[PDB]
Amino acid sequence: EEPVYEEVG
Amino acid sequence: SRPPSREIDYTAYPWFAGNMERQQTDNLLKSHASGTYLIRERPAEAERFAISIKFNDEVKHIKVVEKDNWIHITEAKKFDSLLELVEYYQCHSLKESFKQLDTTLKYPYKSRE
Repeated sequence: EEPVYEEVG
Repeated sequence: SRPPSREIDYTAYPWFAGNMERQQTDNLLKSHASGTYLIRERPAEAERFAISIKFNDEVKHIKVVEKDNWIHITEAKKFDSLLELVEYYQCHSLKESFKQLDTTLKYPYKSRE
């Protein structure tokens, strides 16, 4: 129940 | 006369998606090839817009953060509008922000059903 997405990291 | 500076429509573009679901985009892009990109809307708190791109049969997702009258998906640079953000990645590889990715915007989601 949380936004994963790609993200810069 | 020549300069079309009389109200710009972002929906007119083929890469402008509406209120699409997460599971949908996954299946929709599943049929599409690499290089396909799109931007959907989401009624979230910190995030307002949502971007998606296909690369090596992998549907990636990018969160869009819009605050202080500015738009930006990362926490380093800022943009004046979605257009500036899109055109930036449309020509420049995403590797700059996402080292894991190295693709760019070429074809929309509604290009060929």
